[PDB]
Amino acid sequence: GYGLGLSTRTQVTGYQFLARRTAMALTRWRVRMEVEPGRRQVLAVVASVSAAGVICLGALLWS
Amino acid sequence: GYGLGLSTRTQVTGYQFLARRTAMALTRWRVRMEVEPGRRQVLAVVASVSAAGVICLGALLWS
Amino acid sequence: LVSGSPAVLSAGVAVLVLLPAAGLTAAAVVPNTIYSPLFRKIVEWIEYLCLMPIFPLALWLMNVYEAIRYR
Amino acid sequence: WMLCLVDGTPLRPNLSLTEQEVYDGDRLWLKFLEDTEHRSEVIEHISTAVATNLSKRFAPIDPVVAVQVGAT
Amino acid sequence: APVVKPENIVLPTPLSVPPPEGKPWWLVVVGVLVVGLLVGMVGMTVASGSRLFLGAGAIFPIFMIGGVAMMMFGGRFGGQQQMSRPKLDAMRAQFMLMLDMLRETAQESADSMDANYRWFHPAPTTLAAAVGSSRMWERQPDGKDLNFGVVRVGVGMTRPEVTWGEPQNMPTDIELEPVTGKALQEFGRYQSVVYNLPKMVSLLVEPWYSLVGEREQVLGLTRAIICQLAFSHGPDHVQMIVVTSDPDRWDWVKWIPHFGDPRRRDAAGNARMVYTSVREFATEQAELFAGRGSFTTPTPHHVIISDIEDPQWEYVISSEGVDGVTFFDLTGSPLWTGAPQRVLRFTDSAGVIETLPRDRDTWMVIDDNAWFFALADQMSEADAEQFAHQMAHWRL
Amino acid sequence: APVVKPENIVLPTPLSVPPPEGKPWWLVVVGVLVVGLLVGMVGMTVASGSRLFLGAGAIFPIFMIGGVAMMMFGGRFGGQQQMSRPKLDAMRAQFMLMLDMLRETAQESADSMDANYRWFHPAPTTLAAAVGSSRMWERQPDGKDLNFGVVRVGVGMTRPEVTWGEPQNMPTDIELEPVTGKALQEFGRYQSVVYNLPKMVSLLVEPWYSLVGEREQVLGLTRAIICQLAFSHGPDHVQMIVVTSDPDRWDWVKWIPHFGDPRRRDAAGNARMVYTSVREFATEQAELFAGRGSFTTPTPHHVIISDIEDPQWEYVISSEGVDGVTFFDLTGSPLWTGAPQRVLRFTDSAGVIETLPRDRDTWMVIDDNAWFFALADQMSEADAEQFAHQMAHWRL
Repeated sequence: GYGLGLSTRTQVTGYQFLARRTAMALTRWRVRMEVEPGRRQVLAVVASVSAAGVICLGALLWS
Repeated sequence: GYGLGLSTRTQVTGYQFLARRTAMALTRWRVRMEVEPGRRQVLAVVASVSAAGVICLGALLWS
Repeated sequence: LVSGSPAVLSAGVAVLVLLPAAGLTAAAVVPNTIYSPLFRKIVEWIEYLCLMPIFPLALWLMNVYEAIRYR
Repeated sequence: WMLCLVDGTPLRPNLSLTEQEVYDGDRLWLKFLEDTEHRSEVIEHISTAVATNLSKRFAPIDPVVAVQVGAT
Repeated sequence: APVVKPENIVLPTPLSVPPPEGKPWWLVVVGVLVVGLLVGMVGMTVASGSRLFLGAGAIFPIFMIGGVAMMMFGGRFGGQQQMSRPKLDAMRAQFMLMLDMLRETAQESADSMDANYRWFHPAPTTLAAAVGSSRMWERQPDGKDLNFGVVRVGVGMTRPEVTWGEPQNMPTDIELEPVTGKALQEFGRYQSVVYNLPKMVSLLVEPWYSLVGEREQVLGLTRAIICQLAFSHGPDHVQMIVVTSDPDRWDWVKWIPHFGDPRRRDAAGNARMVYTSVREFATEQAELFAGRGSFTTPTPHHVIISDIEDPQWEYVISSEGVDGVTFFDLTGSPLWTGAPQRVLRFTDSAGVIETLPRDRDTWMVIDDNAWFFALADQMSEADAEQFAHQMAHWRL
Repeated sequence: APVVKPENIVLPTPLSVPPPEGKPWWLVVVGVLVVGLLVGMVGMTVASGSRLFLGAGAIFPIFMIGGVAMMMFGGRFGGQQQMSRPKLDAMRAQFMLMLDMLRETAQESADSMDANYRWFHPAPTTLAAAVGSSRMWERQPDGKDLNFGVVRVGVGMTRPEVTWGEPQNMPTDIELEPVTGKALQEFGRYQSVVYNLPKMVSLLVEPWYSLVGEREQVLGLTRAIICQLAFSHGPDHVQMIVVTSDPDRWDWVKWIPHFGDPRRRDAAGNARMVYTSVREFATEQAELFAGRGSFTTPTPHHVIISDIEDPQWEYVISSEGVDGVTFFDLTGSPLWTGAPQRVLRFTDSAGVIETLPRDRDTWMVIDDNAWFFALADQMSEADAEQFAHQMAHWRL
């Protein structure tokens, strides 16, 4: 499966899962994956960015 | 079944399916049809047209 | 040709020499490399996203919006 | 067995050398034509028949061609 | 030798679909009223013109934000529901791919049958190989007897070795989905037969055959038959007789060793078993047999060919024939045409044989109505003579 | 001695997933209309500018406070539903951990098999132990006979003692989840074999072997074979013969007691059973046997090695061989290479043997196609001589 051929969304999540599992195998040296703090803290990053965006919009409404 | 005889909606979709399958057999040379980008991009066209219509209505409300 | 700006000339010759060269590099690289399903889905969606906005832009060019706002 | 012209075409066995224009100093090729008779396939479904006929009979794009197109 | 195998494949069951019942009349009235309200509201916003009213008149009726979900209640209240389409289209595609898998299985089976049949039954032109595969069929009632007494006469349809098991659980004809139903109809119709295989006549099931049509069609077929038998069967198993009024058309047969009479010798070798009249039967050795029983093996199986048009056959030939001898009546007459299962009729100028449909296996007639049978493998006099000059080279 | 055990383990069933049907076209129109309304409302709030309208235009459309729950109706109306992801990812992880447990079970099984095989089949270099474990294999057809007539020739793959039971209830190929399906494919592919175990040739199943390749590859392998047999089997069970045109390459074998002829004595002890020609067979004792039947035990099992390249072998050697004697044809010739299952072909410079795949248990050929078999345990002349100087020390 070379090239830019099409892919299904179930493959997109399947790859993202294997990427996270490989990242956990890289930073830690365990692959038991029943809980994963990597996701939790990138969600915390997402919360930071979305909060900055929201406050930026709340700043736009003043004139 | 000549002429302008009546037809059921299940036949309308059945014909439209055979039309799409024949179109895919024409442009590509495969008929495995589990996913079909033809539909996806004509939906993108429909999105373009409906967005133009919507903005045209949003333009009408000014006076 | 219409504009006499040397900056326009430089941009034109730059795109003429890079863009088909980029196409050549894509033709050489892409059939041999593997790719991630995410990048493949991104490349699909690039099509629809570049396809969708051309009708409002077309109506911009006809100034249908400006005609109908004042009719 | 067929006698053939060097360009490839088999001669008519019911015709002589003369009326199919064999002349002195010509050359001929002695082939054994394999029998080409076999069952005619049949695909009932129009879409599948289109797809297989095109795929069998024309040539797809290929990266060998693609690199030449990019160079052009 | 090639291989062939029977198979049995059940066809898949077509899709089912409940017919739409149709919306009740009040629903149309309600729809028109709803549109009337919508246009009345927006109209009174245009007539009132203040931007507050233009806001309010759109803000309060935004219901589609839920109604896009509430469409699911369409199947509860009985509104129009076009939205099941994607699932049905997926079901259609799936069924179709299954049918394709069956079709390719039929293709490979038909290819195997073709390879086998043409190995057993080469085309007349190709018989000029004349060595290696020549005269290799055998007397004894096992094995080669499945093709010992059978001759390729043409090309045409036959039933495949795959057997289509019934598509059980067919939905009723109002529930039957149009696409999958029609596709399955077409599959059953066209995968019913393999096209352009060798069509065969068994010499062991009819006392004679009678050949009705144009003279050169009939002759060309007869030469093809003779050369097929001469290649496939040795002179020790099948002997040949031609009874004719026009020996110039039959002058080529002198080279074929099967026409050699072992009993009379001349300068050229064995006597040619070609006679100019049925009265010219000075054999009397093929005419002391009893009536013929169709096989279900005589030492030579004599094949007597007649285009003499003589009323004297009906004396030595009863209604049932002679034991070890099969006959071929050229120039079809009412004496020989008394059995339509024996009449091979050139219906079209190209040499389209019609006759009765026979079972591929038993060669027994399946039904009495005449139908397309084959296009005849007609062969020219020059090709026949050329093959005869090949066959004359051998004496084994 | 070590232990090994067969096992049978059914592989787990991969996950199944229904393919998405795809949203209908009207849903896209509705979505665009909804966005059009939203932007129209906020735009008219900006155009109206009064803080009341700016409040109202956000206050009334707050629907997401319920819509976050009402997402559950997406599966009813057929909208996009990405939210099942966490459960599927948990299922994936769970299946993967189960597969890991199976993998470690395979690892421990393969370690047991390795320990056993290398105990039975030490590497040629390690044979210099020459005491304790030396000559300990036994004639009698039980027990040690599983390794009495078998020789380590190289290293390579073998099938494990765990047996992978089928992953029953496989979903159909459209329902098959990509990750778990692919992982199971890879498990079946790679846990199919244990890598770098001793590869064995049984002397009891072929009448001879013929060694095709470069001269020093072939010789090095032959020296390895000889020293393996000399360590593993005593002189009373296996005797050895070398027939050569180049005795300098074979001068080291004089020390090995297995080459000692018990019948002729000289100053150095027993006569060396090394001959310079097949005509130089003044034995005649290994040449009064019958043809050979492959085992499924003779008093000494003579191993005769030839690199003489003499046409005279085909006289005393039929197509089937001699009873108690196995042969090794160095310098591969068409006389000895008449059986591909007997030809060990150095395909790569390192000494990659290809030959036919044989059953681990019966040593019988499983299929006729030549394939990778082993990398040969080639051994130098100095190591062979050193081992011979060790083995010469013993007389038991």
